[PDB]
Amino acid sequence: GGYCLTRWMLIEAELKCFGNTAVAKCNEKHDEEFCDMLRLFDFNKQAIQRLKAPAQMSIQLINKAVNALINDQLIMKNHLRDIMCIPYCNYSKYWYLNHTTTGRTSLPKCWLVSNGSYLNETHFSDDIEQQADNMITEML
Amino acid sequence: SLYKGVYELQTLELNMETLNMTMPLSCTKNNSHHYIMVGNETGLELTLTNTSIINHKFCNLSDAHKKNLYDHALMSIISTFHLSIPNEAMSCDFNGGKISVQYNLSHSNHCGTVANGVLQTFMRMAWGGSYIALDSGCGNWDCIMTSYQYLIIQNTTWEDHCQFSRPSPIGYLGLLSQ
Amino acid sequence: GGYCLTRWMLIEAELKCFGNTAVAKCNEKHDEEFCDMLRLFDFNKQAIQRLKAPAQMSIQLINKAVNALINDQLIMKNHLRDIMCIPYCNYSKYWYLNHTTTGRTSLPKCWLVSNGSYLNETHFSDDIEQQADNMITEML
Amino acid sequence: SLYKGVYELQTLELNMETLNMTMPLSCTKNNSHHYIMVGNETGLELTLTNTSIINHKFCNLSDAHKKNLYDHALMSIISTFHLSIPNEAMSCDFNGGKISVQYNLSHSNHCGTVANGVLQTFMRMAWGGSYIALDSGCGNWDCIMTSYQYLIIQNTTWEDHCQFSRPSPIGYLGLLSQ
Amino acid sequence: GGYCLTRWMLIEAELKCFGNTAVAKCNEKHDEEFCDMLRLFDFNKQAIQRLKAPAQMSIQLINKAVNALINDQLIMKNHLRDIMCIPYCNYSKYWYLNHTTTGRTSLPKCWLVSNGSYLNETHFSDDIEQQADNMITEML
Amino acid sequence: SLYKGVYELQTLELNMETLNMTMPLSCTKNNSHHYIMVGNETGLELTLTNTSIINHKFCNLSDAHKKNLYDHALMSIISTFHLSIPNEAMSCDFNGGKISVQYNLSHSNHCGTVANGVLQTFMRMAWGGSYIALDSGCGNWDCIMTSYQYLIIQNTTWEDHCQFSRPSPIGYLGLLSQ
Amino acid sequence: QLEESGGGLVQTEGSLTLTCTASGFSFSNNDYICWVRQAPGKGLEWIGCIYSDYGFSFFATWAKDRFSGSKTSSTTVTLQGTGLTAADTATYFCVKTYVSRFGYYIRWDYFDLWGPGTLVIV
Amino acid sequence: QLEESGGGLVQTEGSLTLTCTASGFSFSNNDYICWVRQAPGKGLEWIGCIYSDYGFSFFATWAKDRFSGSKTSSTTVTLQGTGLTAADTATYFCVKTYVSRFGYYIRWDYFDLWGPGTLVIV
Amino acid sequence: QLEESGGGLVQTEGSLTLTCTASGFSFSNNDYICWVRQAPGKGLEWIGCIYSDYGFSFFATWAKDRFSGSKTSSTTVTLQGTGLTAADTATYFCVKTYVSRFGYYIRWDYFDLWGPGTLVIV
Amino acid sequence: VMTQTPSPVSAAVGGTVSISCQSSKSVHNENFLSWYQQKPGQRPKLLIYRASTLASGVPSRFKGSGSGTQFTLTISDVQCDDAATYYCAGGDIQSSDDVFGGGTEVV
Amino acid sequence: VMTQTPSPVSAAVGGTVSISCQSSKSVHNENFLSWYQQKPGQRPKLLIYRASTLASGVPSRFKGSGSGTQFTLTISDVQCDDAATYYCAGGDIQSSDDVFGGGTEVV
Amino acid sequence: VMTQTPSPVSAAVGGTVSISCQSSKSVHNENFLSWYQQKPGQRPKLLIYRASTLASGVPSRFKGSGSGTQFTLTISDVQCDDAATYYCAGGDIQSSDDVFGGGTEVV
Ligand SMILES: *[C@@H]1O[C@H](CO[C@@H]2O[C@@H](C)[C@@H](O)[C@@H](O)[C@@H]2O)[C@@H](O[C@@H]2O[C@H](CO)[C@@H](O[C@@H]3O[C@H](CO)[C@@H](O)[C@H](O)[C@@H]3O)[C@H](O)[C@H]2NC(C)=O)[C@H](O)[C@H]1NC(C)=O
Ligand SMILES: *[C@@H]1O[C@H](CO[C@@H]2O[C@@H](C)[C@@H](O)[C@@H](O)[C@@H]2O)[C@@H](O[C@@H]2O[C@H](CO)[C@@H](O[C@@H]3O[C@H](CO)[C@@H](O)[C@H](O)[C@@H]3O)[C@H](O)[C@H]2NC(C)=O)[C@H](O)[C@H]1NC(C)=O
Ligand SMILES: *[C@@H]1O[C@H](CO)[C@@H](O[C@@H]2O[C@H](CO)[C@@H](O[C@@H]3O[C@H](CO)[C@@H](O)[C@H](O)[C@@H]3O)[C@H](O)[C@H]2NC(C)=O)[C@H](O)[C@H]1NC(C)=O
Ligand SMILES: *[C@@H]1O[C@H](CO)[C@@H](O[C@@H]2O[C@H](CO)[C@@H](O[C@@H]3O[C@H](CO)[C@@H](O)[C@H](O)[C@@H]3O)[C@H](O)[C@H]2NC(C)=O)[C@H](O)[C@H]1NC(C)=O
Ligand SMILES: *[C@@H]1O[C@H](CO)[C@@H](O[C@@H]2O[C@H](CO)[C@@H](O[C@@H]3O[C@H](CO)[C@@H](O)[C@H](O)[C@@H]3O)[C@H](O)[C@H]2NC(C)=O)[C@H](O)[C@H]1NC(C)=O
Ligand SMILES: *[C@@H]1O[C@H](CO)[C@@H](O[C@@H]2O[C@H](CO)[C@@H](O[C@@H]3O[C@H](CO)[C@@H](O)[C@H](O)[C@@H]3O)[C@H](O)[C@H]2NC(C)=O)[C@H](O)[C@H]1NC(C)=O
Ligand SMILES: *[C@@H]1O[C@H](CO)[C@@H](O[C@@H]2O[C@H](CO)[C@@H](O[C@@H]3O[C@H](CO)[C@@H](O)[C@H](O)[C@@H]3O)[C@H](O)[C@H]2NC(C)=O)[C@H](O)[C@H]1NC(C)=O
Ligand SMILES: *[C@@H]1O[C@H](CO)[C@@H](O[C@@H]2O[C@H](CO)[C@@H](O[C@@H]3O[C@H](CO)[C@@H](O)[C@H](O)[C@@H]3O)[C@H](O)[C@H]2NC(C)=O)[C@H](O)[C@H]1NC(C)=O
Ligand SMILES: *[C@@H]1O[C@H](CO)[C@@H](O[C@@H]2O[C@H](CO)[C@@H](O)[C@H](O)[C@H]2NC(C)=O)[C@H](O)[C@H]1NC(C)=O
Ligand SMILES: *[C@@H]1O[C@H](CO)[C@@H](O)[C@H](O)[C@H]1NC(C)=O
Ligand SMILES: *[C@@H]1O[C@H](CO)[C@@H](O)[C@H](O)[C@H]1NC(C)=O
Ligand SMILES: *[C@@H]1O[C@H](CO)[C@@H](O)[C@H](O)[C@H]1NC(C)=O
Repeated sequence: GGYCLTRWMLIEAELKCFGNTAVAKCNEKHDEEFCDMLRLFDFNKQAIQRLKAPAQMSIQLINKAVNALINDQLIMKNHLRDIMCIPYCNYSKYWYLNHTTTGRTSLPKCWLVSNGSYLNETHFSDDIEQQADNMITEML
Repeated sequence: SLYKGVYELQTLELNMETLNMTMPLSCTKNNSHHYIMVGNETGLELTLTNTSIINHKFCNLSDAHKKNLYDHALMSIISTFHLSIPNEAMSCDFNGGKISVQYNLSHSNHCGTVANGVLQTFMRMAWGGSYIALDSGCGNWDCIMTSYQYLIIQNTTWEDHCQFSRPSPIGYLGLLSQ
Repeated sequence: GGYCLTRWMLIEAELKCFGNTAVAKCNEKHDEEFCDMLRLFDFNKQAIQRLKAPAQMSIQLINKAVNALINDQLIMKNHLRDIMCIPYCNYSKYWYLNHTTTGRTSLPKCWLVSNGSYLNETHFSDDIEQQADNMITEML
Repeated sequence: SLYKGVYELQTLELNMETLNMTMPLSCTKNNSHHYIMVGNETGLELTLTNTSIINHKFCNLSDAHKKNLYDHALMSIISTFHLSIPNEAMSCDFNGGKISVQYNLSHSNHCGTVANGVLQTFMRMAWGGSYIALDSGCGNWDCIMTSYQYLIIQNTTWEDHCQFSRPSPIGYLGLLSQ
Repeated sequence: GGYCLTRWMLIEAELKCFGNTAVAKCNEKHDEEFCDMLRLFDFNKQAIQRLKAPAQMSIQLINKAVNALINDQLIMKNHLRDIMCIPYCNYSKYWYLNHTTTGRTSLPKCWLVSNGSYLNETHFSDDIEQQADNMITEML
Repeated sequence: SLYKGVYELQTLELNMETLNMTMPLSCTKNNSHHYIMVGNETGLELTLTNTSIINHKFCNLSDAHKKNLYDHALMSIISTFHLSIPNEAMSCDFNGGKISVQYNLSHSNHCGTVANGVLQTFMRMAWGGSYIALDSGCGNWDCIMTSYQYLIIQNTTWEDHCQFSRPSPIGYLGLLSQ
Repeated sequence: QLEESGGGLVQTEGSLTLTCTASGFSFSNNDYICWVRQAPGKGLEWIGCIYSDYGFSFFATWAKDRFSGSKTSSTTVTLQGTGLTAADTATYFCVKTYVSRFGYYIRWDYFDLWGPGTLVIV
Repeated sequence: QLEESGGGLVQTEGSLTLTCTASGFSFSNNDYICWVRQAPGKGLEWIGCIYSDYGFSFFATWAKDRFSGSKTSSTTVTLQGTGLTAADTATYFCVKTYVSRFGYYIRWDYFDLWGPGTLVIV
Repeated sequence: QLEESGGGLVQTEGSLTLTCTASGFSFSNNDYICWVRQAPGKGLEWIGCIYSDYGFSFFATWAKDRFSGSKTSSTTVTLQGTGLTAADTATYFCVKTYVSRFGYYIRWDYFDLWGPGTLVIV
Repeated sequence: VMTQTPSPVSAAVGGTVSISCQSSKSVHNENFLSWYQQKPGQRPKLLIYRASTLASGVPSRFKGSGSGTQFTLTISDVQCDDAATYYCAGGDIQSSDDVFGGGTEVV
Repeated sequence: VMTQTPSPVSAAVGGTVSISCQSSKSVHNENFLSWYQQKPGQRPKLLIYRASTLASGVPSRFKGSGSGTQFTLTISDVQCDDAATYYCAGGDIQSSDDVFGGGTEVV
Repeated sequence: VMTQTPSPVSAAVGGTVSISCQSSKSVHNENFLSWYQQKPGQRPKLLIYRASTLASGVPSRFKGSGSGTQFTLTISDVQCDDAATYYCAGGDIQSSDDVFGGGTEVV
């Protein structure tokens, strides 16, 4: 199931999993926003399970983890797209193009926001079609 | 909507709040109060006001990072806010309680002003909201003005007052992406 | 045509374009000097089209764009090759191995300079032959 | 010359000058004058001289980055030059006009001297040229000496005096690649 | 032989080489600890051959080389694995899954240490089997 | 042990010592003495002691990085050690000989103390060892205490006293990975 | 001041372009021109608004189907309406504004100079 | 103090769980409980030791084959031995410790409070 | 000082190695040895120059086809010429230099000590 | 969306009249505001704006206050010559097309 | 592994007795140490620890010192009532299971 | 490439003689320079270098100046014993093989 996130990790959702191909693709591919979030979720999970203490959120520990886990350029590019009125993604939601019979989930793409509101599948039509072709190619 | 017959877009949303015990998160509520969760109990308030809350032009920062860390994580967060502002002045206290700083937006008319600097940092760490009083043109990163003359950053006793937006981890992480 | 540069962007040249395969390869491959230049050209284009003002070249904006767009290691490696008398590239010129019938342009390689003067195709013979094999492989 | 029968090398050259309105560019002309374009009108001159232009050992930098930015972009460029020099002294003014700084290359004989430091930064930001007075061995990054005792960096009124070399964006970008 | 290291570079070992496929894979793949070490070995080699002087180990030169050659995240992740009692690699030893008849050496993997002692092939069984499958796939 | 019939794991070990003329290397010997090679002749000693070697609370650092670099590479190494410590005090000399600094681990009981800071940096630059007096819990990056009150960092005249561990380049490189 | 022209009576299922002319103060490229209407005896409603750097629509959800954009010269601004009906009869006014706040989230605050109204009958 | 219970005589090829109870000082989640044995007339040897946050084994190379882990309540700790033989006869003791250093490299330094010994015969 | 040897008359379509010996001042690994020639009655021209850390060519475009490199011992430097013709007759001189600037862009500035000339006839 | 005090308003000369407006959603910033009046046959005149500031020299007699969704207007020493239809304006563009009130008739 | 002074030890009342221990490997930190005694029938009592510190009020008469692998114990003005079996303890967990000595009988 | 004042030069004893050189391209650095003379049968002697500095104790009578491509030499109180062929040297290696002038004969 690769990295499964429970109902306490997803908002207003039940536990979700995906095939290992996607985790392998996350680790191999670069500049994917959802990968940084996954690293933070696993980081949080372990930090508390091991800490077992009120001495939480040490800033030095998180800062080092961030330098190690987070791509600073994804953040800056997204902030500059925002100032430039170019659709940009916050990380609340991601698109998961997924094969409905095989459960083959593509690497999640971030869902871009325009003027404070989400864009439609129409706006992402090209990205969606391209990913669908890529999924077919990889499956064959 | 199925692409190529078989591909559906699932849309998943994250419980950003789940990350509250390991990393600070930013959420905006209404138009004058924005804040950072600094845990499962304690928070940090960012207020947009026209009130001269802190008149302590001389800030008694001696030993601020050494003798008494009321919350060492919190002092680190406040310090990074300051440090990410390009180029000028601030009033503050932090002795005993009153764990707070006031930034004054003051200018004699051009871009790249002191107000622009603090607002850019403020916006980024409260990103995913903070379009409120976004008195700026499109693409004009350094021309951002606001309506209020003061930004007060102070210690709070709660983690849960989040509506309007979402407590995103992006703000703090972006603040430190130097 | 991917990202087409006009006569006002290229020096002493007419407008040039290439097939989209190359832009996809630029975005996917890492440590390619011409990609950073392309990012700067698009950045410049938009910055002025949106700014429409005398308040140009704000240093803070360009610095952030640079952190987001430019690979610091390509710059440092090239500067160290220079001190070490190892051929290094400035960015005025790039090599474009290109299929003459299909218009298939490879990702541009930078043109290395030796003792203040450009090296010949002779010096790049191995790199050129390798790229030609790669182009054939990708086409098949 | 066609490789594998069908592959030709096109060689394209960039109009680096096209980037003048968004990012600073460096061009060297003759052996004593090198410069940075800081736009479509204003520039910055780097001069190699033996003249004690600035005797202001005490530089009146109070408010240099705050009360009067003659050109805020320019002050930022000058400051980054300074900041990228490893480890020592400079003379300067910047009050009113005279928006300039003088670096003095002075040493009592080894590598890693103060002169070496300023020259390395100077060379990098004027890279793609600046082999002039490159009094250094091969690979000896920290043994770079020059012929002149002073480097004066000052505001100019022109963008177009470029011959000999090309106004490359690399210099400034490299200067800040910390 | 790609980049061959002599008996004076390897400890208690004779000179070792590998096929060029591995060097190409080192240069193309990201986040491989042995690649950073190779860059340091070549850097050291040249720095002395060119310097020919007592003015060795200039800190400014090495610092710049490090920024250019070394992935800071590999170092930080490994240090955090250590604090977290998660097996981590120091760089004294690497695993070289190698085809015994063709001399096909995979990109070296680092050898993880647990409680101050090396882990067995048992602990790396999954990584080893996966690499063996990858080697077969690449050969075919 | 052959995987898939034909794949053997060779295990190669590096002569980290081969890198001694281009980059500093760290090796730990016994439980009180750890060190950095700073070449093929000169070294740097890190000692864990309860002795007040340096009582120079006021450190005469004037001109430390300018008038007399006994070893400029060494002063740079010592300075980076200091600079990577988060947030407080040190005693030192460096005038003539005595090219050394003393860090005092002193605290009035919590994590994130001054002792924790110096120990984290110390450990990292002496990484691959330095589990000695690793008085810390698992995962508790900021709760690292040790048994000795002082860490003295001083110039040595040798490169070869390495047993117990290996002179790894990782320590210094990691120290500067900011 | 702001001067009106282009009023008068037109037929239904028609069109009419209304005009406002700058006097003394020439127009800048900002959102300084804005328009409203009121049927006689009725209160005021927004029809749309004008920004001069680039043609912006700024139309009321209602207005946008019959109200087209405008020409923005340094002194003259022209508003084209089409598919006009009798119900569109109103006194129309040109107002100078400092009204629009420009982040993506546009807000309405402080109208300043008003022109004489012009009567348009359809 | 530390109080012992669970002693007495058992049969060989058997089992016995020994118990130590906290008095006044309740147990924390640290490595504060540790155990030793000595056959009468013999010196003392380590059997194993106890950490309360998570069950830790801490057994002597010898002890680990017959000595199982323990329950760690705030006041009561229980040690299960199995496959016991006559040779295991000893006086057993519960000792409070500040003994273990906790980096991965665990060290033994400074035992403090001792309980009365309890005699176990197998 | 600088002392010459290896002169005299040789035949055409031949070879001759010229020698300069250090006196008092031994040679370092720098570009401190440099050579010139002049036919009697003619001005001086460069033949080539010498760097002692590594054999450097440093030849005049003209000289390089017949002038080979040199041995650089601490006191003795030897210059091999081949394919020599009658036109090569000249007085040859060894000069100490601080002449070469060493960045890649090599420059000529300030020759110092001259040796006696030696006459070479081909 | 905006509502307003009922339309049949009148006052004697001298003293005050009570005028009020209310939005459905709080204004983007409580210091954003426009009160104005229209005498029949006249173009609109701005009276009060932002944080109850008087515009263009209008009489000091015009007063108002409020925050969030609700604001008020009153005029001291009301004159017969102040008869006008009174209005509020302001709002967010995304929230509403109606950025003007309907008008209350003040006699 | 730990060794110890021979078991048949005795002393007259008054003055001292010589007691010593030695490890096979130097202790992790030379300031780690435990000396203790057991009177027959009694639970163990800690005497000396770490850098020769006395525990729990034991008599000032108990002295000791050492470093690395070897440490000593002596007691001034030895009493007949001090008769006990004397022990050392401490060690590294990775190095040994025996973190206690065998015991020397002191009469 | 370098050129020079014509070869048939002479002077009376006392006073000066005019000697000059010119390059085709400006020198890498205008403070690079070498003037020297050769008496027939003698090895060359350096007179003036860099920024017109006198070498090795030569007489104070030797003077010169210049920049870019053109430099001059003159000698005060010229002696019959100063007769020599006079030369310039210096240049860039990439620009030229001729880093010496042809020589002007001064009687
Ligand atoms: C974010 O919001 C802007 C808002 O722009 C519009 O104008 C403002 C003044 C307000 O009245 C807004 O309510 C209003 O939406 C959106 O920009 C607009 O996008 C549309 C297409 O979606 C453009 O229409 C096209 O214009 C070209 C012009 O050459 C025609 O050829 C086309 O046929 C079509 O009509 C419209 O011009 C554009 N407005 C401006 C001022 O540029 C924007 O799309 C929206 N989303 C994002 C991601 O930015
Ligand atoms: C690093 O060292 C730890 C040390 O843990 C052990 O306990 C200490 C108190 C000392 O006595 C150590 O000498 C001793 O080894 C290793 O942790 C232990 O790993 C083993 C497996 O290798 C765990 O056993 C399993 O436990 C689960 C419990 O649910 C059972 O279901 C399994 O059947 C099996 O018995 C043991 O619990 C674990 N100990 C602790 C305290 O967690 C660790 O493996 C070693 N290596 C690494 C990479 O960390
Ligand atoms: C990323 O941007 C999106 C916008 O595209 C943000 O989504 C919005 O989140 C708010 C949360 O308050 C949703 O508001 C809802 O309002 C109704 C009112 O009846 C209330 O009942 C709900 O409980 C909720 O508060 C809003 O609908 C939603 N917008 C869309 C288009 O989905 C998202 O929060 C942003 N995430 C981050 C990290 O910034
Ligand atoms: C933040 O910065 C602003 C700068 O605008 C400060 O407001 C300014 O404060 C000064 C000092 O009180 C005011 O000066 C006044 O001048 C008049 C004469 O013109 C004199 O009679 C008064 O007694 C006083 O000296 C200035 O007008 C005022 N500016 C504005 C726009 O209100 C403000 O105090 C700063 N806030 C804090 C507390 O940091
Ligand atoms: C990168 O390095 C190359 C060297 O390989 C630089 O190319 C050189 O650029 C100069 C520009 O001044 C060319 O000079 C020319 O001289 C003739 C003289 O007759 C003049 O008529 C021309 O107008 C021009 O000035 C020079 O030929 C050219 N060299 C080569 C080999 O092409 C290039 O400018 C450097 N780019 C950067 C960004 O540093
Ligand atoms: C840049 O640094 C150089 C260091 O060389 C400065 O040049 C030096 O300036 C001092 C002070 O004028 C000169 O000292 C002189 O000493 C003699 C006695 O030996 C005394 O009679 C003079 O009155 C004077 O005090 C020193 O010789 C000179 N060094 C050189 C090589 O010329 C230079 O001033 C600095 N430039 C600036 C303006 O920053
Ligand atoms: C990375 O961690 C490994 C542990 O997995 C370190 O390997 C250990 O290195 C020491 C070097 O002193 C080896 O010690 C040996 O002890 C015998 C005693 O008889 C002596 O004769 C040998 O000459 C040597 O000193 C130890 O065996 C070895 N451990 C293992 C499991 O191989 C390695 O040094 C660490 N590397 C770095 C860069 O930190
Ligand atoms: C490193 O920091 C430690 C902090 O523990 C320093 O040790 C402390 O030094 C002070 C000053 O000598 C000692 O104060 C003493 O107080 C008693 C009264 O309670 C007075 O009679 C003494 O004359 C003296 O003033 C303090 O007790 C001592 N703390 C400990 C735990 O020993 C230490 O000096 C610092 N090391 C250096 C040299 O940086
Ligand atoms: C991707 O698609 C698969 C297959 O349709 C989804 O798997 C189902 O998940 C639901 C719960 O959400 C289970 O009740 C079904 O039994 C699962 N189906 C099968 C065949 O196992 C999967 O959840 C989708 N991925 C994501 C991220 O939503
Ligand atoms: C701020 O910190 C002080 C510390 O003395 C505490 O008393 C106060 O209640 C805190 N206030 C808030 C709002 O968190
Ligand atoms: C430098 O700036 C001053 C500002 O007062 C200006 O007057 C002067 O002309 C500028 N000089 C140049 C050469 O740009
Ligand atoms: C430290 O440096 C001084 C410099 O004066 C030298 O005399 C001394 O011997 C050096 N000591 C060691 C141990 O390297």
